[PDB]
Amino acid sequence: YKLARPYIADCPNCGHSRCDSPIAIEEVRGDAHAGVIRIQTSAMFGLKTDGVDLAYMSFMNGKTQKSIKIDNLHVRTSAPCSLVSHHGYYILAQCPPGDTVTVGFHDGPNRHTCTVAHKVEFRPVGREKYRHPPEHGVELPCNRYTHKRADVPFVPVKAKCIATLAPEPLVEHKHRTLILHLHPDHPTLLTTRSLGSDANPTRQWIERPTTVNFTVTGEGLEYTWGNHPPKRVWAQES
Amino acid sequence: YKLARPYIADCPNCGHSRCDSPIAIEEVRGDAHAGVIRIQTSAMFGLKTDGVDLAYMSFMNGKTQKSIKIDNLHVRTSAPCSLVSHHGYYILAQCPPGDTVTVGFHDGPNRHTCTVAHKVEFRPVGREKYRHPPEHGVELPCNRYTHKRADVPFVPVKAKCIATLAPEPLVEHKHRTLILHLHPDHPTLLTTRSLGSDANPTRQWIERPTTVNFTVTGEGLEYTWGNHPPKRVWAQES
Amino acid sequence: PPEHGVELPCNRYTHKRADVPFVPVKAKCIATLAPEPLVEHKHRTL
Amino acid sequence: YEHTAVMPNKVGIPYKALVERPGYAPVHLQIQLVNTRIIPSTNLEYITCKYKTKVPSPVVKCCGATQCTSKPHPDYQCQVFTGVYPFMWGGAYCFCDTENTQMSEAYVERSEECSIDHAKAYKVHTGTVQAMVNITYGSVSWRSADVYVNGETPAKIGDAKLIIGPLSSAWSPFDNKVVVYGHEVYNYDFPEYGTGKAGSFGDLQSRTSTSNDLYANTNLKLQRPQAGIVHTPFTQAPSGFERWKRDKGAPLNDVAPFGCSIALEPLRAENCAVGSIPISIDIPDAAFTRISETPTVSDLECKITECTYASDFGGIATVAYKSSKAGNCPIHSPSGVAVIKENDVTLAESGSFTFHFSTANIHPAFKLQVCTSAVTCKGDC
Amino acid sequence: KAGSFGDLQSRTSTSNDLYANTNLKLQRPQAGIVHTPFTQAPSGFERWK
Amino acid sequence: KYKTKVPSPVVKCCGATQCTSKPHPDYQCQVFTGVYPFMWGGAYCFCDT
Repeated sequence: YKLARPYIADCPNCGHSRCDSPIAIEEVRGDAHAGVIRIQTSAMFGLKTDGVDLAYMSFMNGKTQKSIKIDNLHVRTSAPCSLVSHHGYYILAQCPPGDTVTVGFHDGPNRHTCTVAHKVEFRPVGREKYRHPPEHGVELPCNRYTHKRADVPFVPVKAKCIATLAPEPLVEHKHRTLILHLHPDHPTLLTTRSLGSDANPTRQWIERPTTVNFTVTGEGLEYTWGNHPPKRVWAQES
Repeated sequence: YKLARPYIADCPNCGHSRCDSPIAIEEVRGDAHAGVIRIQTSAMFGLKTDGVDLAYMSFMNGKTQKSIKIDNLHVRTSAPCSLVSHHGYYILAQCPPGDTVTVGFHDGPNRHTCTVAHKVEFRPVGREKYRHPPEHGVELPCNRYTHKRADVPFVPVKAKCIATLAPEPLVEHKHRTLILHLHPDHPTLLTTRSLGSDANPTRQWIERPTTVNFTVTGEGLEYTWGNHPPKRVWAQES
Repeated sequence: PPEHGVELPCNRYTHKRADVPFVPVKAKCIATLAPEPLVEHKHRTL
Repeated sequence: YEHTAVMPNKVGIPYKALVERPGYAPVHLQIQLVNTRIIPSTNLEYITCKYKTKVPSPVVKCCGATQCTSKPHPDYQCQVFTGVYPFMWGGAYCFCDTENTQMSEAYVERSEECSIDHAKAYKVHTGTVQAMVNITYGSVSWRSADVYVNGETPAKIGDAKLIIGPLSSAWSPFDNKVVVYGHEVYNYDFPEYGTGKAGSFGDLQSRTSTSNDLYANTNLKLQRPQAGIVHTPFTQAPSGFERWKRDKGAPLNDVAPFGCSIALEPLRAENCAVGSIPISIDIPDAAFTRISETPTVSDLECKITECTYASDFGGIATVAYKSSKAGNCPIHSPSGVAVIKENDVTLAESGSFTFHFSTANIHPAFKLQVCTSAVTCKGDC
Repeated sequence: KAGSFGDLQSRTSTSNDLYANTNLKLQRPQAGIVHTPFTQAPSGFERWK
Repeated sequence: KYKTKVPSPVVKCCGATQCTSKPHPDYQCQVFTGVYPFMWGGAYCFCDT
């Protein structure tokens, strides 16, 4: 279950020259196409004085071992960030960048705050960004950590999050010609290739409303626009 | 000395309907060639009944007043900044621009935060900026401040500055040619010129592994990589 | 708007309670000034 | 006996030459110009640094007014500002949000923190150029003598009377007006002392680190607040130094066409590499070889065994000889496309002595001398 | 490869015959802070991306 | 992506430190002597030289 303890650990940046802080983020997992973070702190979350809550933590800042409400302890990147669940050494929170986490105390005497710039990143496994949910397109896999305890580590599990598919994918088929009328809001990768014995291998990154014409010989073509796996038309105007 | 008191000062935007506020930084000094800041704040940081402390402040207003221990009051640029010493009216901290400090308290009658960002422009005497001299790389003479406690102001101190350089300056010798295979971990300013009649006055900032060939007289060449005073090789296979 | 620089037209709202409702109006908003613009006059050329 | 030889300005390569007189053994002569320091006379025009704005506090009359009264400060500026507090914007503000008028006064001084943190405006007039020339005469390599590259003062030193005839080891990469940052010196021009503005270096002036000769033209523009008041707000032009920092030149330390390491606290150019340096060495005759190997040296061949292309001292060569008796006769390089590492050569009858040489060319052709016989060595670098 | 693809090598996601050549270059300690100062070449996988 | 692992640096106060090689993937060490002045960055040793 929870085999964690609240304690101080060294953090190279604190609010004073007093750097005897807890809340020092040992590890972070952010390898997802989500926005959520599993944080491993030296301070124990999911134990207050009374034990298990979803919105209280406990700490020893070398000047007071106590617990507080996540109010006095606010996560931030600058603006507040709200935790969701606690699993001992591990915190699970929503805090959109999820690679820059600053945990800091508005508790009682002295201001200990740790900030972490962990090596983990959110990234696409595709050719175009979908590393964080946009409002564009339709979903693709992400990782969102369990919001109940399931071993001290919160296990990473697959989940569904929004993904980029390029804005306004107006296709227009015509004779021997496939014009793709594009009207992105943001840098979208347009890749095309023929599916027949025709060629057209065209990668291009585009921004702003543009057109991109391709040959068709009556033997299909695929165009993926803004990170998709093959979308295909065949044996005509394709 | 340590005769400073808490008082108000005009802020551009602070809490309440008047910005004749607490925690408002009157003046800032960026008169270093390091990255360190001497701050003059109307509200006093760094003093409780102890004299010079690291973790208490006081402030007053008329509408949003009280004094606290530094905890609910966080200094930020958007991340922590650590004070080192207080000399009454003057605060001394390591903070990255050394001209922009945002102090705010998230307790009391309103939630006031003053930001100071008025000019006193500086950069190191080299060509790379620091927030305080790091361990990594070559030292350079510079100005900074006193950082030991001794209480009046923390006057400039001629003392070392340090510029980070990148990991591998692989020089490759040939006949009258020096290609510099450089492998940045971080943006390095590469300035070169050949030594001798031939010279190659070429400043460029590079990031990520690249090569850059320069002509050489046969009397040597200088390359400074990552802000240095000349790193030079002489007549040989240069 | 800061407090340093020339005041220029803007939309804004009243900033003290009238207890009437806060609704749009136009007020004055500070925008940054710049150093001296050194003009040099010459013949048919400025 | 004065012997004039020419050393390539390659700091670290000693230029071997022979002081040759027939019927006398050649003398080991190595001249290295180790360092050249171009030291110019610096006339300080002003110190310049970040200003500190001083606001004494503006005279504010709630429901009254005050007219400006001038006060003597370097960029004293006032403005009379009406309003202070906009109407309906405050919770214990002045009743008058119109009638209330503040006389907004402010000025600039030098900062208190310009104590060591300052840049320096220098007029630069013509210098002297020193050269640290390490001269070996015989086996006495243990004398090194300052000699001016400039004609100002030839070394009258006992080590050897040295003249370094002026060359590119002397110059001055320092223009008429020079900015010193405090570690990196940049040629940058600015108006002469008592004048400075934004669009050139300096516009706040001093002449010592703090105070003395306080002239400002920081273009202080008083402004009024939108809310609150304890001290009047302002916009300004940056300091001319601060402006200069946003409009930097190129630091001379890192760029300079002669291959000299411009170094700074006084601006000076250390360690040039340009050209080749005439060095006139008055050889001390007590170190002069002059049939001090009584052998006549005969039946020589030089074979260069290996060399690597134009290298520091990548030349490996072998000297065959017959000598009447073993001795040491000095080898040299009257060439500059090869310089010899050794200036001494082991006379023997073995037919092999391995000596090391240096190059800056892909062909090593130097003339090697024993006491009476001369040969040429050649190979491939 | 140093600062190029496969600067970390394995044969599964987790540790398994970890062979690296990440071009770790230790940096000389200087006054301002105490840590373990080094620079290193970029990750080869990331460089490859 | 690699994760850099930094084993805590072997500091010998008032003597020299000799690196002990470890067979970690791109293990590199360097011994640096006269590391810190103390009280201007930290040293945390009586000796400084």
